[PDB]
Amino acid sequence: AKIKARDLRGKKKEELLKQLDDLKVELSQLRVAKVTGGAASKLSKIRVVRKSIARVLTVINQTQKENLRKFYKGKKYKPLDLRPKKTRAMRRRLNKHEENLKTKKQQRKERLYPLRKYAVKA
Amino acid sequence: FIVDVKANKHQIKQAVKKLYDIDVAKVNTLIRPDGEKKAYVRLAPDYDALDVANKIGI
Amino acid sequence: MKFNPFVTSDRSKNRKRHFNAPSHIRRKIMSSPLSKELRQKYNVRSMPIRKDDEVQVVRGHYKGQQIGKVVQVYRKKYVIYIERVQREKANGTTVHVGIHPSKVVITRLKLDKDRKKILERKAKSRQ
Amino acid sequence: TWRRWHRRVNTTQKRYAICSALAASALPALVMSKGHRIEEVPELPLVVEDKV
Amino acid sequence: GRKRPVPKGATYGKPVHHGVNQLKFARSLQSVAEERAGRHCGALRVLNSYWVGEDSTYKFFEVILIDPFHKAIRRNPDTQWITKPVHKHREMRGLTSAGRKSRGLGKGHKFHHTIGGSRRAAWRRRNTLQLHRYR
Amino acid sequence: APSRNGMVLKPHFHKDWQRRVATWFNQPARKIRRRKARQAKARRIAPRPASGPIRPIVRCPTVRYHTKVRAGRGFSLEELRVAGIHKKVARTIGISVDPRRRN
Amino acid sequence: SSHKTFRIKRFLAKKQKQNRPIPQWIRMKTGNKIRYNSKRRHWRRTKLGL
Amino acid sequence: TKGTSSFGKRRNKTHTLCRRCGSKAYHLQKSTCGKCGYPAKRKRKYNWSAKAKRRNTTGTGRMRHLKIVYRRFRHGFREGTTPK
RNA sequence: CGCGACCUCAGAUCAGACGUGGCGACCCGCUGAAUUUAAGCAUAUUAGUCAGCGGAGGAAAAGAAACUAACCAGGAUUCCCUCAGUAACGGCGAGUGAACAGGGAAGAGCCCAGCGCCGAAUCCCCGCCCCGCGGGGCGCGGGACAUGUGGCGUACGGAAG
RNA sequence: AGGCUAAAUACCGGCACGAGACCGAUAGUCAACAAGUACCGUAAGGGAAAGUUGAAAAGAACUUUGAAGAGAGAGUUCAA
RNA sequence: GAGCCUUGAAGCCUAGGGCGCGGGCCCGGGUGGAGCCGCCGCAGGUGCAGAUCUUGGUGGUAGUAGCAAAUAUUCAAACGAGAACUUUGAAGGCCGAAGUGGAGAAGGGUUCCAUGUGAACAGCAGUUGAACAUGGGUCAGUCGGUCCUGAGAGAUGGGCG
RNA sequence: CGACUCUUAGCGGUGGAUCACUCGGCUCGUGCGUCGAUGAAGAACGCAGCUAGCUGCGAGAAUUAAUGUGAAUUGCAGGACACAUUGAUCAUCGACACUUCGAACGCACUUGCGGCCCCGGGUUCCUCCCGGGGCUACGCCUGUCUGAGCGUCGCUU
Ligand SMILES: [Mg+2]
Ligand SMILES: [Mg+2]
Ligand SMILES: [Mg+2]
Ligand SMILES: [Mg+2]
Ligand SMILES: [Mg+2]
Ligand SMILES: [Mg+2]
Ligand SMILES: [Mg+2]
Ligand SMILES: [Mg+2]
Ligand SMILES: [Mg+2]
Ligand SMILES: [Mg+2]
Ligand SMILES: [Mg+2]
Ligand SMILES: [Mg+2]
Ligand SMILES: [Mg+2]
Ligand SMILES: [Mg+2]
Ligand SMILES: [Mg+2]
Ligand SMILES: [Mg+2]
Ligand SMILES: [Mg+2]
Ligand SMILES: [Mg+2]
Ligand SMILES: [Mg+2]
Ligand SMILES: [Mg+2]
Ligand SMILES: [Mg+2]
Ligand SMILES: [Mg+2]
Ligand SMILES: [Mg+2]
Ligand SMILES: [Mg+2]
Ligand SMILES: [Mg+2]
Ligand SMILES: [Mg+2]
Ligand SMILES: [Mg+2]
Ligand SMILES: [Mg+2]
Ligand SMILES: [Mg+2]
Ligand SMILES: [Mg+2]
Ligand SMILES: [Mg+2]
Ligand SMILES: [Mg+2]
Ligand SMILES: [Mg+2]
Ligand SMILES: [Mg+2]
Ligand SMILES: [Mg+2]
Ligand SMILES: [Mg+2]
Ligand SMILES: [Mg+2]
Ligand SMILES: [Mg+2]
Ligand SMILES: [Mg+2]
Ligand SMILES: [Mg+2]
Ligand SMILES: [Mg+2]
Ligand SMILES: [Mg+2]
Ligand SMILES: [Mg+2]
Ligand SMILES: [Mg+2]
Ligand SMILES: [Mg+2]
Ligand SMILES: [Mg+2]
Ligand SMILES: [Mg+2]
Ligand SMILES: [Mg+2]
Ligand SMILES: [Mg+2]
Ligand SMILES: [Zn+2]
Repeated sequence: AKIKARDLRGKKKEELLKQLDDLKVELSQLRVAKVTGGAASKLSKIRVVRKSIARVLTVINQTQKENLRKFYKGKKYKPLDLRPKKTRAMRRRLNKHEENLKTKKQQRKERLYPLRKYAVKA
Repeated sequence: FIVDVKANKHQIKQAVKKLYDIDVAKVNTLIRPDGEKKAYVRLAPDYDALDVANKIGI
Repeated sequence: MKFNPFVTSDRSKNRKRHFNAPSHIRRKIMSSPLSKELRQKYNVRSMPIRKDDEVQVVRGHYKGQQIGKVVQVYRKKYVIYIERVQREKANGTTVHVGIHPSKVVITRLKLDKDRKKILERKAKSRQ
Repeated sequence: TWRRWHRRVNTTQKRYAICSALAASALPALVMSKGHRIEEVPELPLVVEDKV
Repeated sequence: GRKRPVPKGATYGKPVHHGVNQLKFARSLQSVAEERAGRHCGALRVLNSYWVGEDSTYKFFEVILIDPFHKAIRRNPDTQWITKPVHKHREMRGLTSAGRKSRGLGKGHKFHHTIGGSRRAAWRRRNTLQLHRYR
Repeated sequence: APSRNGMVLKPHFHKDWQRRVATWFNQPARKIRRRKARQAKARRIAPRPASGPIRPIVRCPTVRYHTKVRAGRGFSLEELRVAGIHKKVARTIGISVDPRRRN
Repeated sequence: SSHKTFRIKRFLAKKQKQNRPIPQWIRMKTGNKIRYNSKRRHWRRTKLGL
Repeated sequence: TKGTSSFGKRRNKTHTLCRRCGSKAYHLQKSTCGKCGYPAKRKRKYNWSAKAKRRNTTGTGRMRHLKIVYRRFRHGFREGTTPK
């Protein structure tokens, strides 16, 4: 038996939670098998069990994050983990509109007196 | 049992009652010098520690 | 002569990248030539070797007419191991002799759909 | 790092050395004493066509 | 003027520097007021400042501060120069009017000590032992 | 410390000059940078000529260089008014304009 | 000292985790030259000092 | 009675492991650190000790956020994820 | 006595947003010695540096003259070669030490307070509709700032009716 | 006595990068290696030593003396 | 230099042969296993007998001094290949309650306990240990911290800088 | 005659000098400009089946998801061996997660002591009752709420 991410991303959370609980029950039973001696064919199994627990938790958190973004998208004052992350200087960028926003005198000056294209040989 | 250090007597008692379906009389905790917590969980007299140990596999 | 200034001629840098290259680079490093009839039939110079390739060894202590199937590819040691090529220890236990895959002539490849796509890209790029 | 590495030469001496090297390239004894194999080679400095 | 912070007026040097009582502090008190205002409120931007009072001891200034994140200042692009991060803490780098007047720059024959940028840049360009490949 | 008949020398090396040694090891580097800057300007900017704006005939202020001639800065607004064109219209045509130059 | 705060027992617990020799299989690995633990602290010669 | 009889009285440690740089320098009797200056808001650095900068400046620990800042700057801080 | 308006203020875990700290090779602001030299040592040199403190950016600073010059005049700042180890400072001792030209890289210029004219024609915020992808920006209705002065027209090269 | 502005300029920190009339484990960075590590001082701080088997461990099966360390035979390797 | 070579380069040794006045060099013989030299020009971090020279190693001393502060050990047996020292029986002594006894604070950090080994450690020795390897061991409403202030240290208001 | 002492040579013994090699430094030049209140640099603790250090990570802990390549990692048993299902390792990383201290932020910090709001079981509800989740640092900007004056004024008793 295997645990695939494409298999996990299609199921509902009420089945993912029960499958995660089953994985943690197997986690605890193979921890008991790790503490006791004669269970040597179970240690790669507890390795792939804890990797599967990580996979199921990752799929659940991906589903919760996209489900949050589906209704925080397009809303004013979206939360801090959903705001862009990039770096602090890129947060203190003004805007593309605030960068392109020009005063009326300079706009009318560029309207009246534009830059020309030419060549001077003859 | 061996417990993470961020837990207390009440969390150990609730964890044992909600996992092993058994009642707990008391919990005595010490810090094992390797870095973990050693918890002595004494059960109710209605339950049998040998039967619980055989069901959990130790 | 090297003309692109973004690639090294430095001996230390080349040996560093060679002996610390990751496994997907080491697969390209451990490439092996092909026999003359197989390169005539496929129009390709050389292929990376895998687990189920048949091997004739051309140089070393074992040379020629010893077509055998490889079993292990240590990319950490840059060594393939061949089932036919044996050497006894002191205690009568056999062990495979270390053979570098550049001194290896492949006589039979492994057929796979991925290797058909690789061979088609090789033939299309060789043109 | 501030050793006096690069040494300026007079351009007249540069052109003098170029003219001296090109003049010494014409004598067969000098180039045979440098060691180029000019046994079966035809006439000194070789001039090939514009199709080359 | 300022008093030298050495203990008991002892300098421990040549007789050039025993004048503990008189160090007269090349920055102006208007620049000191700009420093104190902007450093107490680093979120603001010190534009300028002006004198409003004196009696004997306390000199009184009023300092104008610009808020680089209010929308009326982030718009109106005759003001967006101070929102840029190269104008953070003008009062402690010496970029205001009192700051420039304390630095002592300007065009003229009276300002060859700081010939360009700053007096340390002028010192750098005048004591750079410049060397070339070909000499 | 001094010696036989030689010139009195006062070198200015008492200051710690070893920290501030600017040696032109990047002189061909700056040459290649500035070649690429001029070529990238002539490619990307315009079919305008290199050294775009036109400079005036200007006499050098001296009793030494005033017999010679110099390319100045701008065309001295009275001159530009006699030529009969607007200021920024001249600047976009390619005329270099300096409002300080008198006549 | 027989009674002390929790950070000191965390430090002593990590030092007890440190105090163990090299196992027999790491020296058997490929390209290894570690033969014995040079960071081996003995409780008489070297004192950690809190 | 100046040396070896006076070394035996050394019993009460003045410095204890601080909690910002962890180098056994938090002077308990003064409630301050001897290396970083813990009740001060800023790290205690100087220019007379270049080796202290060599020990304490960046590039000697994880840089668990600063390395992935480099890793995101190598492409330009993308927000889209992947194609199919 | 009470109610209301304005002005000075306090409170909050009020809504939204901002500064702290680190690196600091380059850059900016302050102040800041002595070893060394002067064969001694005080002025001087070391040095307006070393150390100390405060700040930001990939550059920083400076930058459109209260300029240079004094003749057939030039014309923002920066960088290089010259000027020049020169004018000059200095127990005129040791030593320190520019600038204007001139030739090159670079070239880009501008805005505001005042003066009057426009019935504040101006900006911030709140709520719903018009909107497209990966997302936030114009238009509708009322809450504030602002007449102790928003914005347009204006900049010493003149400007306005 | 109010303000902005890119270019030429600087960079021994950082991310990759290419070259060398340079050095060769007492040299070159303190550090080619589990190096600011071991260790020292209460602390500020100080601060090392340390590369190489073989082509592949094929690292010596087995006999024998001694309890073993070790040794004599035998064997692998072009070479013990 | 169509230089030298895995049919053996550099390096090292040599009661071998020789040259030059000398700096040094060439050849032979023995280990070694992968690079080296001659001429002409060029550039050096370019030659060691010293510096109470720096680093590293090794002799005479030298199997020498020294294993001497605190009254003392002796017999038999046992595990063991091995006993002046390990364990037990017995005898004789010491510490003699202000202890060579039973437990604590600071400090140490696993040294506490069991099992196994005895190259390494203990200044001889071990079958022994605080050495080494493996596995265990610290359980609190009522013991203490946590609460309180003492001498004192301290932030805000305020002031200075 | 032997013993002791001296000089060579052969062989043997701590010693690692010379020679040869370099995943290392040093110097120079070019390209880009990049931390943090959406928790920086640094530190503590923990994580592998056998795992002390370095390296890599943060209770999803020797890496998760996705893309690309395409049959391995490896010292040892095991595990997925499947590829006319989805696929091991490796690199990229653009999506999730990132314990505690730390500008460190409820207080000083002894992992102690709190205070609000919500949810689950404990006498089905506060009354100093267990677990879980969110908030609770300073200064300051714009706007909202409340009130202070014998600061100035209007209307009225
Ligand atoms: Mg190199
Ligand atoms: Mg010269
Ligand atoms: Mg003389
Ligand atoms: Mg000096
Ligand atoms: Mg210590
Ligand atoms: Mg006495
Ligand atoms: Mg605090
Ligand atoms: Mg003297
Ligand atoms: Mg003197
Ligand atoms: Mg001076
Ligand atoms: Mg300094
Ligand atoms: Mg700062
Ligand atoms: Mg930056
Ligand atoms: Mg400026
Ligand atoms: Mg003189
Ligand atoms: Mg001077
Ligand atoms: Mg003007
Ligand atoms: Mg001005
Ligand atoms: Mg200005
Ligand atoms: Mg610039
Ligand atoms: Mg060597
Ligand atoms: Mg060393
Ligand atoms: Mg090898
Ligand atoms: Mg041989
Ligand atoms: Mg010679
Ligand atoms: Mg020398
Ligand atoms: Mg050299
Ligand atoms: Mg010598
Ligand atoms: Mg001598
Ligand atoms: Mg000596
Ligand atoms: Mg000796
Ligand atoms: Mg004796
Ligand atoms: Mg004697
Ligand atoms: Mg004694
Ligand atoms: Mg017996
Ligand atoms: Mg016996
Ligand atoms: Mg008695
Ligand atoms: Mg008593
Ligand atoms: Mg006693
Ligand atoms: Mg014991
Ligand atoms: Mg035993
Ligand atoms: Mg002994
Ligand atoms: Mg031990
Ligand atoms: Mg009880
Ligand atoms: Mg105080
Ligand atoms: Mg205050
Ligand atoms: Mg050595
Ligand atoms: Mg995956
Ligand atoms: Mg909560
Ligand atoms: Zn600290």
